[PDB]
Amino acid sequence: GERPFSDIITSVRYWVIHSITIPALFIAGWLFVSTGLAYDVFGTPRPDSYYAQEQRSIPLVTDRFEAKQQVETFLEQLK
Amino acid sequence: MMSEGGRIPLWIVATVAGMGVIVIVGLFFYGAYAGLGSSL
Amino acid sequence: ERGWFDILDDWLKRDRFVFVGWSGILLFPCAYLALGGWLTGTTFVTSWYTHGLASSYLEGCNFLTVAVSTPANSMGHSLLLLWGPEAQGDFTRWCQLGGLWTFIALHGAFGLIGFMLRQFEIARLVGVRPYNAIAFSAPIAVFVSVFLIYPLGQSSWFFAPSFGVAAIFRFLLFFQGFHNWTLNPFHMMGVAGVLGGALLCAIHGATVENTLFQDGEGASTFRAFNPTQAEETYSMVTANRFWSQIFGIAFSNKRWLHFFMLFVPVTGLWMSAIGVVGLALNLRSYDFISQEIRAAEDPEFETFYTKNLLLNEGIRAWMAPQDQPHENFVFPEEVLPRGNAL
Amino acid sequence: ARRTWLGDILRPLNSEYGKVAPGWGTTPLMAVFMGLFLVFLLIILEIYNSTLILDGVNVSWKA
Amino acid sequence: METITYVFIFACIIALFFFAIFFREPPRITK
Amino acid sequence: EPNPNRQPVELNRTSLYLGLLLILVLALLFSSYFFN
Amino acid sequence: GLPWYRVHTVLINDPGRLIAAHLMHTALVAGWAGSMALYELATFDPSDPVLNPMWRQGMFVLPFMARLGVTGSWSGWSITGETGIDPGFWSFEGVALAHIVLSGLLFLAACWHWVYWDLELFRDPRTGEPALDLPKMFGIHLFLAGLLCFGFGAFHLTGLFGPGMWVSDPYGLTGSVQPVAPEWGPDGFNPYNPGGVVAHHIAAGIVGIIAGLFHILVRPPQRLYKALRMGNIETVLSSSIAAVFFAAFVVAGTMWYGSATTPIELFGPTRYQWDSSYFQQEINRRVQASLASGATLEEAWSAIPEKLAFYDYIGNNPAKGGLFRTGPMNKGDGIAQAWKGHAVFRNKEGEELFVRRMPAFFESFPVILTDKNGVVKADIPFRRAESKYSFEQQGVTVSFYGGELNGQTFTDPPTVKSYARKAIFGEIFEFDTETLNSDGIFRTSPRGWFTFAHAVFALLFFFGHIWHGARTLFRDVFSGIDPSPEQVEWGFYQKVGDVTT
Amino acid sequence: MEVNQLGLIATALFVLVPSVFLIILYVQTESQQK
Amino acid sequence: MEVNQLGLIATALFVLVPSVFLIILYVQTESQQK
Amino acid sequence: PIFTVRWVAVHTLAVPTIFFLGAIAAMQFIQR
Amino acid sequence: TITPSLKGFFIGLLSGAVVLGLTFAVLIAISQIDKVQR
Amino acid sequence: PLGISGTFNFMIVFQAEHNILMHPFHQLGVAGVFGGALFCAMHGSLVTSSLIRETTETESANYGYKFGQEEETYNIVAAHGYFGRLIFQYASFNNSRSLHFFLAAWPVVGVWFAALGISTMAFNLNGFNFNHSVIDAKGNVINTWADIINRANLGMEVMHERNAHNFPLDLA
Ligand code: CLA
Ligand code: CLA
Ligand code: CLA
Ligand code: CLA
Ligand code: CLA
Ligand SMILES: CC1=C(/C=C/C(C)=C/C=C/C(C)=C/C=C/C=C(C)/C=C/C=C(C)/C=C/C2=C(C)CCCC2(C)C)C(C)(C)CCC1
Ligand SMILES: CC1=C(/C=C/C(C)=C/C=C/C(C)=C/C=C/C=C(C)/C=C/C=C(C)/C=C/C2=C(C)CCCC2(C)C)C(C)(C)CCC1
Ligand SMILES: CC1=C(/C=C/C(C)=C/C=C/C(C)=C/C=C/C=C(C)/C=C/C=C(C)/C=C/C2=C(C)CCCC2(C)C)C(C)(C)CCC1
Ligand SMILES: CCCCCCCS[C@@H]1O[C@H](CO)[C@@H](O)[C@H](O)[C@H]1O
Ligand SMILES: [Ca+2]
Ligand SMILES: [Cl-]
Ligand SMILES: [Cl-]
Ligand SMILES: [Fe+2]
Ligand SMILES: [Mg+2]
Repeated sequence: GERPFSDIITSVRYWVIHSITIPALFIAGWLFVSTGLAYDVFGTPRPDSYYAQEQRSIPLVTDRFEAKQQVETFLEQLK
Repeated sequence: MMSEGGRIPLWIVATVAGMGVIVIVGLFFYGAYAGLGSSL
Repeated sequence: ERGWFDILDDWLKRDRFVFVGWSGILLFPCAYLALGGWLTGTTFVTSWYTHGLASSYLEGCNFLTVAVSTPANSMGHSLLLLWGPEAQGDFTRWCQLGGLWTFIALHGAFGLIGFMLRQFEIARLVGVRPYNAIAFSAPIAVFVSVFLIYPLGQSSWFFAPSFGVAAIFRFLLFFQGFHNWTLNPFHMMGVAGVLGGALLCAIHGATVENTLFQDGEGASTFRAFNPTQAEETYSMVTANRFWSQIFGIAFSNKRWLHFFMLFVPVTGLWMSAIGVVGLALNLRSYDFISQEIRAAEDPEFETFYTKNLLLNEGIRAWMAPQDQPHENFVFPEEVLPRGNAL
Repeated sequence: ARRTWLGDILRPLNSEYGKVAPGWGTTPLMAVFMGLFLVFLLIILEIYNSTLILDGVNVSWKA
Repeated sequence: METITYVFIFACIIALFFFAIFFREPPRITK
Repeated sequence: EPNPNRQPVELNRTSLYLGLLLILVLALLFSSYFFN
Repeated sequence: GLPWYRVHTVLINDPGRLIAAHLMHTALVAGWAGSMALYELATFDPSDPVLNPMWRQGMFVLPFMARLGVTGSWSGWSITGETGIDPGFWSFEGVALAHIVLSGLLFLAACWHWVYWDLELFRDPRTGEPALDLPKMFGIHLFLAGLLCFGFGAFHLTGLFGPGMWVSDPYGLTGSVQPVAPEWGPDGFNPYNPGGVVAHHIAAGIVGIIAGLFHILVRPPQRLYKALRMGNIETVLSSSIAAVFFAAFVVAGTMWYGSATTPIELFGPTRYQWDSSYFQQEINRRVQASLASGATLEEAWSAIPEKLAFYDYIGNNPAKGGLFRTGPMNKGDGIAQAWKGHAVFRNKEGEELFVRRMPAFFESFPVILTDKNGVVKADIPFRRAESKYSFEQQGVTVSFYGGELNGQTFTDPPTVKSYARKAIFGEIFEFDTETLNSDGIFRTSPRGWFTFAHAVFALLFFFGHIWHGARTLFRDVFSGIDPSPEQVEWGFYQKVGDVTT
Repeated sequence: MEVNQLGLIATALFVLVPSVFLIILYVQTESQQK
Repeated sequence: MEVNQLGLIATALFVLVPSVFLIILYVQTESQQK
Repeated sequence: PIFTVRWVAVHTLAVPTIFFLGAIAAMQFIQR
Repeated sequence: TITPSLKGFFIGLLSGAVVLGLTFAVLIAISQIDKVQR
Repeated sequence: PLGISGTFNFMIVFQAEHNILMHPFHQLGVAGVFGGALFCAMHGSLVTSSLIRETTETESANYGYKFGQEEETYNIVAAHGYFGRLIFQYASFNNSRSLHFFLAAWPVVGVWFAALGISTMAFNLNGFNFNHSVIDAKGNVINTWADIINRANLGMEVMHERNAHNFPLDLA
């Protein structure tokens, strides 16, 4: 019932739309990482946030129900 | 801007798209050797 | 005059490019969330707080090393729902705790249910017998036993496979070292069915392609076939004679041939699932008792079986401290099993 | 076919093969019971799982 | 006893191969 | 008077050979574990 | 003719012979239960519920008899260790005999139904064709099921007319069959609360009676009758198999995790009790409380019941077995005889050291001793040339408190090391390894075997559900597809499989 | 080798019982009016 | 009782081998044209 | 506007894909 | 008492009901607009 | 070795010595044999799904095909109609020759690559090595799943042929 992708993607209308939305989405994803927002949304350490300066033991979660607080505490221990 | 198919030949779309892929994947490989993940 | 249910039914079952169906109501969201959860976690999400591991492109991993990792052992078999008592609605904390693991496992399970319902729904609509759905029971048995039953028998989800290339390879090696899984006859039947299935796939496709009738003038022979033709496109009689003379036996019945193609790999996967259900309980084929009694009494008696357990013992001692961080293992240099020099 | 004393007594219980209520009948009510059943199963699972923790419900051998 | 058992089973399998090949149900074109 | 639900049963020669192959190969696989 | 895998299909349209096959199945199952119990009674040693309970002996049916109140033998003993009891008829032997007799009556009933298959009851009065009114059968059976469920909860489990059920303290030390009152608050849904089992049966039973009455009195909607093919008995097979694989998964789960219906004196301890050091904690609690009340170390440990120490031992953990290591747990480590007492390890300085215990995952495990802060103080080296922590270098000794070896101290390093190897397994026992020619290799308990068989069967029963569901929903195409090319090809129909579009 | 003393009976019956089931079925198929 | 360990398998096959011989012959007789 | 099932399907996949590829591209320039 | 995890449970249930309710309302609405003539 | 446990010995030592799991040709091998098995089951179920009715309920459908008959025994159009809707139309084969070619090519190519994996690891060009590839701002190694693989491989390495090595490197 609908048009073949090969018609749609060889049309000017398609390229006019997508020459703008493709770069736009690409640049939004670039900035998501380049501004560091990706770190904070997901809670992923930056290269300087795996360990506090002197320690070498990993912040493993050890308590099911205050795992949330344990992580909060580990995060404060990075000064 | 017509919806008519065939105006931008399929062979050129496929060439340009494929070149785009080679570029993005090549950048990924370059990153295997620089910055994070590079072992250095 | 027509009821809303019938009107919804019509719309669900319209012939469109992507068939939807009632099954689609379950399949599409769950399959989308499982796949999207995997892409998201492997791109952005760490395993530092659950495993002490980097596991995302963002941290520097590559396609082979990224994973969505299982939660910490301390989480037990918690559903780890976003709104649950561990994460308590906090999306960031949820990711750090391993909530994307159960997200992906559970949505992936409901999505597999939807896909098999889809196989049924389409078969009923088009009017074919639903063997394809029946064949899909094997992937389902493998998924459920490995991703759900297995960790449910163990201490926690931590010991389920993590979703990633290298993480899965780690899972293989864990099963060798701790379960001696290669010794298990249920695994061996699984092996036979997968390798047997790949054998049949290859040999059948090659036999058809080399007993084709000449139905065109082209040297490239694909054009000389029509979907609607009444006639078989290759000779069953010549193929039967060839294999009878080469291998001693041959198929003569096309329906049996195709049923057997379903049977072999489907049965193999089902048998492997059974063994993994045993491993959930540590009910391994780890040892042969007669071997161990003889070897204990006779220090000159050696087999490939005893040689493999020495490798397993190496694997457990060398991998366990980093692989099971919640145990806090410290194995002094002097206690590590090692052969000479190495 | 063989009639028997007990068979005669039981006859009415096997006499309405194929009989239906028109259209959807009590399907809507059934749906509601099914939904409540699903919610009950979710509750007992989450209690066993310690995803739902209730006052005075210590899910342990020990109280 | 175990060795006998394994060799017995193996021997039966080879015997089966012989019957399956030389005493098969012969393929016949319904003709 | 006879039960009209009765039916003949069959096992053709190829199925005998397939079956005996299954049984003997499963015995060849499992016997080691039985002896242990 | 019929292929071998379809021979039983001859029953589909023959209600009387289907009943005969069901009767024969039932005779076989009941014969199994009677046979199994007699074999267990012929092999069971009732003389030590402390260190040789049923779950150490490979008993599978005996705990199910005990769970519901059969605790006594005609020969005078009870499973709690009593002498001089009169269990009446319902001893373990009476239960076995009753199942054997049932089996025989069922068998005779099967024969009768097989021969006299052509009952007028099995025919549709109107059409004279064999007919079963499945929707109404469902109401009748559900109602009977409800009555029996209700009665089971309200009379048997309460003790109101019946013996009650097995209950125990949280450490499985003092188990016995007791009347249990229903629990009607939210703790009724706690799996470890036995009053919830009682309230379940009362409440779910009343609900089965009500719904069975419904299903007796109200016909299925035409829409559901058609969609679920309620004239096709194979529809019932399909959904019944689903219900059963659901139940089978549930019982595997509560067997593995533990519940009030899977008590540890009947099935053995769970693997999670080892994982969480559940018994070690309670042992250390008691010992600490004795020391605080003024006990010597000897007295504190001597007050620990042998049965409590024995739970805190890995050879009783059901996650330490093997699929082909067959038989009773006693066949591996041996028949437990006596607690040796609690081993305390100390180095030359007199500091107390603790042997790192084996996690269930490991078939073998090194010997490593740490101080109370987790710092490694001694071990048994593999390579010796660079050993720093040897028992010999560190002057490790062991002293026992409580049990056989109370008050003894060993200093000979091979001896101290042998006890340290035992300590990785938890508390240390003396075993008889001769009586059964025990081979020293751990086996699982009935807890482990039950879980395994039921998880496996549940999974296989998923296939059976899918298979019979398909056969029900595609009955028309079971022999193949129609000998309309426009219904499978694209473009022709607006809505798939509908020619009216 | 100190093998399990029931391994021989288990293997023999494992082989014999299903094989005999198939032989019974095959021979009574052959003897049917062809 | 210290019985001969081969007693069981000797007894089992003594029963099974000729019983199955007879069953095979009986069933294919029944399946012959009425 | 008139959307189709196919169009929705296409964009649920395509749109995040591009966004993610932009993210991953940027990550190739992170130094520790 | 309504513990934190029981409130969490209710949040989970409402969430699921909303997702399902919205999904079905949307699908019913669409099917009623966009109908198969016969 | 020519034996079942000896084969497993070979595989484990090979992992220790070549990290074959991390080698893309062994990865292609796996794709070939898992894919072979998937497509075997797929094709079998599709053809079986669409057999033309030629038999009664009490007979095996296999009796609906006679050795050497001219007509196809199943409806490939119907098979295609199902599979094309299962995925989308063009994901499905309706040229049986293209189909059977694919069935041949997929496992055969994959398994060629498996063979070439072993045959090139034979000259010690080994699996990918990301051991300590991820390092933090200070220089601390942040382990990945590769490093956990490496700890299992070490165990195999140090234990194999426990009496055979006198010098520190296993160089063959
Ligand atoms: C068919 C579609 C579908 C299905 C089957 C699932 C299933 C699941 N989801 Mg996913 N989800 C979906 C679509 C789906 N989701 C969509 C479209 C989104 C984006 C909006 C999500 C986003 C999402 C998140 C963020 C999470 C889940 C999670 C879950 C899991 C727990 C869900 C739960 O407890 O619901 C409980 C709710 C119900 C069972 C609905 C009950 C409906 C009943 C029958 C009616 C009751 C209504 C009642 C009268 C009103 C409420 C009472 C009041 C007191 C509030 C389960 C695997 C969780 C998980 O994976 O954690 C690991 C999780 O964190 N989902
Ligand atoms: C006050 C009234 C009352 C009370 C106190 C109880 C108390 C109980 N009921 Mg009963 N019940 C009642 C009324 C009551 N019930 C009524 C009116 C009905 C309707 C007839 C029921 C129907 C019912 C069912 C159907 C079940 C209970 C169960 C229980 C127990 C829950 C604790 C447990 O061990 O769950 C353990 C069970 C669960 C936590 C449910 C697991 C649900 C699974 C996960 C669904 C998915 C299954 C799928 C096949 C899994 C495949 C994937 C997997 C392999 C990974 C407990 C004895 C459960 C029980 O029997 O436990 C032994 C149970 O299954 N009840
Ligand atoms: C639910 C089923 C069940 C369970 C959980 C148990 C549990 C137990 N029994 Mg009981 N038993 C059962 C049913 C069960 N039994 C039945 C039906 C019988 C009659 C045969 C017995 C007769 C029996 C005796 C005579 C004895 C026990 C004993 C035991 C204990 C040791 C069990 C053991 O060693 O297993 C070992 C289990 C295995 C080695 C697993 C076998 C796996 C099979 C062989 C796999 C076959 C695969 C298949 C062929 C593949 C086909 C592939 C094809 C489809 C392609 C344990 C408490 C022992 C005990 O200690 O008693 C006091 C004991 O002496 N049992
Ligand atoms: C209550 C459960 C139940 C019942 C009543 C049935 C009944 C039926 N099945 Mg279904 N089925 C089930 C569960 C069940 N099945 C399960 C769990 C599975 C997956 C394993 C299947 C998979 C299945 C398939 C694939 C097929 C059937 C077929 C049939 C029909 C013919 C059966 C026959 O002649 O076998 C005759 C069987 C033999 C002569 C020998 C079987 C020997 C087995 C493999 C090993 C021995 C088992 C042992 C003796 C018993 C212990 C059982 C216990 C542990 C549970 C019949 C209506 C067939 C069909 O649809 O016909 C039209 C068919 O093709 N079944
Ligand atoms: C792969 C999974 C699978 C598949 C493909 C089928 C397929 C089939 N089923 Mg079976 N079934 C299943 C599993 C499955 N079933 C399970 C697990 C159960 C529970 C024991 C059943 C119970 C069952 C019955 C009782 C019947 C069927 C029937 C059928 C047939 C008709 C379609 C149907 O009713 O679907 C049923 C629909 C589903 C399986 C989809 C369920 C989706 C749920 C509601 C999502 C729940 C989300 C959850 C609340 C999220 C929270 C998660 C929590 C862990 C946090 C068909 C053969 C019928 C039949 O045979 O007709 C002839 C029939 O009577 N099914
Ligand atoms: C189409 C297509 C596609 C794509 C493709 C592509 C993307 C391609 C590309 C291509 C390309 C892109 C090409 C290029 C080429 C080039 C060339 C070939 C060049 C040459 C040059 C030279 C030779 C030079 C030389 C020199 C010297 C030597 C010195 C100095 C000077 C000079 C520089 C001159 C695909 C597959 C998707 C699909 C199908 C179709
Ligand atoms: C989780 C979650 C969610 C969801 C999400 C999602 C849904 C997402 C999606 C996402 C996505 C959807 C993404 C995508 C991505 C993609 C990518 C990243 C791609 C890449 C690719 C590439 C790179 C390519 C490659 C290749 C291949 C594959 C083969 C051929 C060759 C080449 C090389 C080209 C929600 C919110 C509900 C909630 C919470 C959680
Ligand atoms: C007639 C009569 C009588 C008698 C009765 C009797 C004496 C009975 C007995 C009965 C019995 C005495 C029975 C038994 C049964 C058994 C069974 C039925 C078994 C089965 C088994 C099975 C099925 C198994 C399987 C298996 C195996 C073998 C291996 C492993 C795996 C499984 C578990 C699967 C009287 C005088 C009372 C009166 C009336 C008449
Ligand atoms: C999507 C949930 C499935 C539940 C099926 C219920 C459809 S029942 C509903 O009932 C009305 C009154 O009887 C009818 O008029 C109407 O046509 C029908 O759609
Ligand atoms: Ca001995
Ligand atoms: Cl070696
Ligand atoms: Cl050397
Ligand atoms: Fe084919
Ligand atoms: Mg980089």
